[PDB]
Amino acid sequence: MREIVHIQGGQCGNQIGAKFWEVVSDEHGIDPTGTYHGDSDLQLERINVYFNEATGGRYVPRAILMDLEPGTMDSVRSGPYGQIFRPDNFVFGQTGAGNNWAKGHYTEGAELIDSVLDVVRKEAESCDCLQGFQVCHSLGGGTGSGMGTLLISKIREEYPDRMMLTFSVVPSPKVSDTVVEPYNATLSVHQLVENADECMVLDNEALYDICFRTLKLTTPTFGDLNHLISAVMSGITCCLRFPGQLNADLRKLAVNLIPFPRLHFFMVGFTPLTSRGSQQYRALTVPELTQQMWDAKNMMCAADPRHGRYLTASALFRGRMSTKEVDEQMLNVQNKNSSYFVEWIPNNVKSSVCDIPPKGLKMSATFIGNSTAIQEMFKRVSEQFTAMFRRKAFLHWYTGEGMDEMEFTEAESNMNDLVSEYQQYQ
Amino acid sequence: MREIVHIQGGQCGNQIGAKFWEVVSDEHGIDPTGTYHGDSDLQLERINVYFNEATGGRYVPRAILMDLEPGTMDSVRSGPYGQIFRPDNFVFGQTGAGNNWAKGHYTEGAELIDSVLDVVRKEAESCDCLQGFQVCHSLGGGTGSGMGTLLISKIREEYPDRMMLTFSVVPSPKVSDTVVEPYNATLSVHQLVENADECMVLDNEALYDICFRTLKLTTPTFGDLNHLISAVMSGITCCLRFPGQLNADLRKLAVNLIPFPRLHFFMVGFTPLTSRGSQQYRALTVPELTQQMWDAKNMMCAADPRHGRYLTASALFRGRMSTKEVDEQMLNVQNKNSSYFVEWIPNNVKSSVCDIPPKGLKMSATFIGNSTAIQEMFKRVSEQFTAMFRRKAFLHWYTGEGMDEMEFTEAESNMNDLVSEYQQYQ
Amino acid sequence: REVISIHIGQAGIQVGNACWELYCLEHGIQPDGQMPSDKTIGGGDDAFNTFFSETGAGKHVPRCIFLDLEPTVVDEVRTGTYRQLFHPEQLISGKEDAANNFARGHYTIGKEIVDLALDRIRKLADNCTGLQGFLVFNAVGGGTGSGLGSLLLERLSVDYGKKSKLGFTVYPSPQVSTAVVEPYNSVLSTHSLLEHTDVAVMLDNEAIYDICRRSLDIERPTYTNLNRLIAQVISSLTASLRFDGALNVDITEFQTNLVPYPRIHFMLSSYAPIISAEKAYHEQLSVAEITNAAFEPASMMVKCDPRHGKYMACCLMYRGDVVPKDVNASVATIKTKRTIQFVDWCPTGFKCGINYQPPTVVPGGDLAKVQRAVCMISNSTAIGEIFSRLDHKFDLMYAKRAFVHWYVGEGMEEGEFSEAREDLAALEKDFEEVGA
Amino acid sequence: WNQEELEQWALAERQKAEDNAALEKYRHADDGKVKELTLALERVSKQV
Amino acid sequence: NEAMKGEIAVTRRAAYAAEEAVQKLEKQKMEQDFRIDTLQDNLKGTQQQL
Amino acid sequence: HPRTAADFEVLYNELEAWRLQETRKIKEAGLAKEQEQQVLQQLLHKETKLLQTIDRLKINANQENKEARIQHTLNEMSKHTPFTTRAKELQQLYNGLNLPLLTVDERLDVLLHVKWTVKEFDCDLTRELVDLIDREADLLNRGRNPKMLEGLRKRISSLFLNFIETPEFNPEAVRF
Ligand SMILES: Nc1nc2c(ncn2[C@@H]2O[C@H](COP(=O)(O)OP(=O)(O)OP(=O)(O)O)[C@@H](O)[C@H]2O)c(=O)[nH]1
Ligand SMILES: Nc1nc2c(ncn2[C@@H]2O[C@H](COP(=O)(O)OP(=O)(O)O)[C@@H](O)[C@H]2O)c(=O)[nH]1
Ligand SMILES: Nc1nc2c(ncn2[C@@H]2O[C@H](COP(=O)(O)OP(=O)(O)O)[C@@H](O)[C@H]2O)c(=O)[nH]1
Ligand SMILES: [Mg+2]
Repeated sequence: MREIVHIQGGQCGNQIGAKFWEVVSDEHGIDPTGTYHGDSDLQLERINVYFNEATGGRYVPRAILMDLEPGTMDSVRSGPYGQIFRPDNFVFGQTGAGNNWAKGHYTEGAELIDSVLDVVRKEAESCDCLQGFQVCHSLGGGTGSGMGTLLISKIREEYPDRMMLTFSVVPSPKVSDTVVEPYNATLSVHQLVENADECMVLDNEALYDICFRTLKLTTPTFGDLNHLISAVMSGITCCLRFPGQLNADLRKLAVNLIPFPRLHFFMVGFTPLTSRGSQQYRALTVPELTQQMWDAKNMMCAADPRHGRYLTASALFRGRMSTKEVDEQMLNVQNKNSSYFVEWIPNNVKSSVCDIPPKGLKMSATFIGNSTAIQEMFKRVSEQFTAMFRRKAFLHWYTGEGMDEMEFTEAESNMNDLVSEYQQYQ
Repeated sequence: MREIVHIQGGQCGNQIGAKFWEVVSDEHGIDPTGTYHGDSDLQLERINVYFNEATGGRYVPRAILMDLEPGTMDSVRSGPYGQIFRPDNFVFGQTGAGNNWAKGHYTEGAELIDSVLDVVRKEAESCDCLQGFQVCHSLGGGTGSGMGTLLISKIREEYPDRMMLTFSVVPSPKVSDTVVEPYNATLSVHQLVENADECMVLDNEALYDICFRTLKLTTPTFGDLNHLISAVMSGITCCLRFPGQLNADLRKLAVNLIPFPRLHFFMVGFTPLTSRGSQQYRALTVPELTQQMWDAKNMMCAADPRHGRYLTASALFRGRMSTKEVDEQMLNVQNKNSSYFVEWIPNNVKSSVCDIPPKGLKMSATFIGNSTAIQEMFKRVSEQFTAMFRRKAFLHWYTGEGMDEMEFTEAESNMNDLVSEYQQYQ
Repeated sequence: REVISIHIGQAGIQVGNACWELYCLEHGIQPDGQMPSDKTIGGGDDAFNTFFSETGAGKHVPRCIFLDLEPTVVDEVRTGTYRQLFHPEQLISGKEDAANNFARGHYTIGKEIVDLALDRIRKLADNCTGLQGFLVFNAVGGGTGSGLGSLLLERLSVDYGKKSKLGFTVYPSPQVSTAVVEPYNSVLSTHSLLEHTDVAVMLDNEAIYDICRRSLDIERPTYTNLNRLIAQVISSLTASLRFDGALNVDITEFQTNLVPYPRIHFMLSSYAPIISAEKAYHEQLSVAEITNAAFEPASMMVKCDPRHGKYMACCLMYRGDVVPKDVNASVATIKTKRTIQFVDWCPTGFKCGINYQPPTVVPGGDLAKVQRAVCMISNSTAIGEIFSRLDHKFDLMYAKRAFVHWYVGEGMEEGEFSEAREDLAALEKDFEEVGA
Repeated sequence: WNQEELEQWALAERQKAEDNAALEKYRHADDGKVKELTLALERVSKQV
Repeated sequence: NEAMKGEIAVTRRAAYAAEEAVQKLEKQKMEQDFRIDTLQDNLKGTQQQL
Repeated sequence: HPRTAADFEVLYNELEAWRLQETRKIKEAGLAKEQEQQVLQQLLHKETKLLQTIDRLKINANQENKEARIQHTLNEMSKHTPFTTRAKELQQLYNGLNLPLLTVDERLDVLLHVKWTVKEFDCDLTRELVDLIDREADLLNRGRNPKMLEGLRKRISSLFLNFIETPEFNPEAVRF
């Protein structure tokens, strides 16, 4: 009865959201044909949050897919569980922009967003009572970062009192994939810090190291690199779909995790994470799950979480357990690591539980931490941006598209001030 | 409840621990697949002294395999009962010390201890009530003598109020398998005298003699020697796992057998070791057990007790015995061999009785003596150290690896004063 | 997402003749026009849209024109194995050669054929829908490649302008050469290509001779080998458009990522693994060593030493079985390599694209068949060195006014000679200021 | 002259390489110190 | 002389690469030194609190 | 620029008075029955900016008070018993470390003096102190910008201060 509208932009957004939709559809128990097969009754009770009955069981997902290159929609439609998305939700141009934030945010943001907004408005007014918008995309691209950011601004202007969860993957220092990464990242941050309700930032080398150590995969491809993110995205939305001892919705998470409206860049985790070889030698219980949660090499951001303090943190548990031991473990972690927790807040950690584990398991958790150590993920981009902008390198591709140097100056100023206030709260 | 965590070091340590876990698994009834397949109820009562419950009756040992070459790790994995260990515990540097004490204590130790200490700390914190640490190693190799003692020093500095019982197989003069045996052994005892707590001395020459005469074995492979050492280990760790008419835990044995804090090198045996052509002939009684116990040709060391006086002795019997019989037998031995016992210590023998004898047998016993006869084993290594130090042989391989020229002199000095402090109280 | 190809001069014609052979082999098109109806290799009816166009009953025709004044090679193609494939009127043959005379190919004879060439290029563009740009092939040391090429580049920029132009230009070599007017023609084509070619990638027959001598162990190579391997390079570059992969790109991105300045587009090409058929099943194929081979100094298609300058932006287009983790590790290693250096004008200067398509070798060829291959395109600052070694000989010739009577009698004076010389000097100044 | 210049640049590169090696060893020692400091702080906080 | 000049250029670029690598490593070293300073300050404060 | 908790109290109270006057004016306006809440939100955001500025000033004042009070304790370590004379000598060494080490030669000289002085006791702390001294000495001898040796110099100063704040090393530290 609470409604989440899931938008996905860019190649990253498309693939990640496709994985997320396969996982969620499987967990609610619907086959790729489009019908329902969930044996239990706890599954039909909340299909309305992500699915709409069309006629005779054809539960079409509520999602918007947007980019500028036909290949991504072709691949999504071809892939498994890709025969369920409604074709009319493939709001889409024809050209493709490529690595150009200005091109994707100024030119095509005119002749494509004019229809993306129409599709989003129709889909939102279709449901009764909205809960919020859940949008997944990248920062180092052109068709996902700029286009998605302009969509974010438009939808914040349209619907003011709605949650916004931006699953954004940010560029990496070591993982070099293009040269306009600092430019696109700074430009996207300059509007995310202004409009986005909260950004669950992600990266790539943290996930690669996760797949190396915590899973011992030898060739971690995108098909699982995005499976992890899909699991996290499914696990964050547990209360809106399943009962539990202590429900907590997105508004609750924002209230508990945002001391100030410019402090909403979360780093995210997920437990348990273990290799298939040792999935038989470990004990599944809260004492081990909590220790796995509160680890540096377990987070999904290239920011060593001990490099500062935690302004706030949240834990979302799934599965039958003891809300005595959950609270005791949270308090134990606080007292043991009191140095790495800010002082002027008591009980920096919120913990909410639910009675339904994910399919194929028996117990799970999810970690969402708003810590000041996330400042480095922005400091590296800021220093790269300064180094590149001291030379006006690759600048003409923006200046001949319509952007000026004032946009870059403003982006740098906002980036620096938010990083400075992160440093202050430490 | 009270806990023992088993660290195995080096090739010899790995093999001995593998055989020891093979033995204890069947003593408790655990299937090598990992499940429980026992018969009696009383087996289960204390399997938390050695095991953990992973997922649905998957009992797994609390052991850490530590070494620098992966060949012995591969052999252990290939061998029987290999699929019982947690693969996370498997830690190795893959390079190899090459029987270089300096390399294994300064070069590769500094790089692999950072992980082996993490693993042992994880086991300790997974525990609740730690009795102490159990260690298996050698005194003639690079990893066993250097990295083993480095890990022992690390454990003593971290947990200063937990015992370590360590089975050290020492280089006997006439069964030497390498040329740097004293250079390794003296340097290792340098730290074993001031860090460890019970340095249970073993040597393969005595085991060879036992297999020749008492067992009348013709071709004893290392399997049988490892079996004998495992039997000694089980005999030591039995009051912790089964009820008895008297109790003697590790701490009690230590406090009874250590009069002065530098005399903690115990020498042991085991009864009844019967040749399988005489097992059908002899009828086993408590006098027979004590006869084979105090039989000098059964002690698992090349330190004949006829040449030295006994400071303390302990006998851990297993089987429903008569306590009057056991105590009067100890008295009879003490009154017969009236010259081998210290005069200022009345009733040098402490005897404990447990109710559950080992598998198959109906009566057993283990002897742990702290005598002054052991100082021959140190004289025979100090003489060799002086021999190969008089003309500076093989020094550069340690000098250029990180060690100075004064540590060897310090080790020789500690050998000399240790032998002097046994001579003083002989 | 179609891109049309135009082939100017003898070198361009032969390179295109090799390229379209490779392309028809890839997409399974028979040498008589139509795809077989009994054997179905590969998949994707939109895979051939980029380079071919379907007509009626399965008769495909390529989107490439072959324009030349001398009719010899053109009618050799017209009578050769590729008769049915090409459209009969996409092959333009004049009457008299430009004859190493840039003036004769740019002013007098050129103006009477470019009108026809454009009247057909625009027809091809109208037939096309998603025009992704133009690709040009020309030998700057000749008469048709320089004169006709310069005229046609000027008119295409005047007409469309807003679309990309990838130019694979065959500059002369340091010593190897087969003319005497190479410096003159090369500078007079440089002045025009520098400010019109959207992305100018260079080739060199000397460098390709070195590559095919050390690697293929063909100690006596003709032009067919060079044309074949250049065709391999072009196919590796267009594989992103033509197929699907884990991380695909296109032309627009290729310019947007590798051209840091409006006037700095002179980027070294390379390919790997250049391996014969007798060692491909011996040597171990993985991304680390193939990347090292691609970055090996004596594996550049242009005979210049790349350690001299600093890279600006490298594009590694991988084809076949590649999982991005190992390419990331190889990227880290190559950036940590001691001999190659970047410039603080660009902190992160790599770009990796990947496609799920192994390379295809033409039957009866010389390259072996493999799993994976990396085509590398890097912007550097040794192109300043190549332009300088060309400029020395050009001004040495211009000292005595040798061979200039042909130009003055054909239609150009010395004013534009001085102009082009000064322009190339300014280009060298640009490179030397930017690099350090 | 050119041979002299080559000698000079080889010496300069050797000096820079030695500097890099020393700095790397320092960095590794500092990482070890990071680990030990973290452990000590944890233990002292628990005692508090 | 041509080959010698080529070698001169290659060695010069190698030396400059070494210099820039040392500069980057020094910056990272200084950051880690700040980190050690903070983790020692916290330890001293906790000891005084005990 | 505050330094005392009393002055911080004055700043806090005047800011709270300003808040009360602003909200009183907003209330006495008696208008905009829908923009009233937006004006209130903007006023709170202004308050947050000013409070963050006060927090920054508090951080600066805390650091400067810490340095000043360490100097004051060093002075009280002086106000002619032999222990107090050794304390004055160690104060001289600490001031040598404190002053801007603008000259590499004087930097090396004072490091040499403090290394000689420290190497006398050598129980546990001198190991890391000597390691850091040698680190700075090597990175100055090979030639690196002293502006890049900032955190390492800070660490040397901190370890030397910890060495001074020790009974055996400074045989009067039982005072504090
Ligand atoms: N690498 C390579 N070079 C070629 C090939 N074909 C021609 N060339 C080169 O092209 C250079 C100059 O072109 P030309 O041979 O003069 O032919 P053109 O460019 O059409 O100029 P004109 O024929 O005089 O009008 C020559 O030096 C050849 O080396 C080829 O297939 N491969
Ligand atoms: N984890 C993950 N990262 C991706 C995926 N696809 C692209 N990326 C990364 O996203 C960054 C930029 O995304 P990009 O391809 O430009 O998105 P686009 O704008 O849609 O083209 C690159 O650094 C890639 O490494 C994916 O499927 N999974
Ligand atoms: N009891 C027993 N002793 C062994 C076995 N294998 C080797 N040894 C002894 O261990 C000594 C060599 O130790 P070494 O393997 O070099 O120690 P490392 O260098 O730490 O691996 C030899 O003197 C052997 O007598 C075994 O399987 N059982
Ligand atoms: Mg010609």
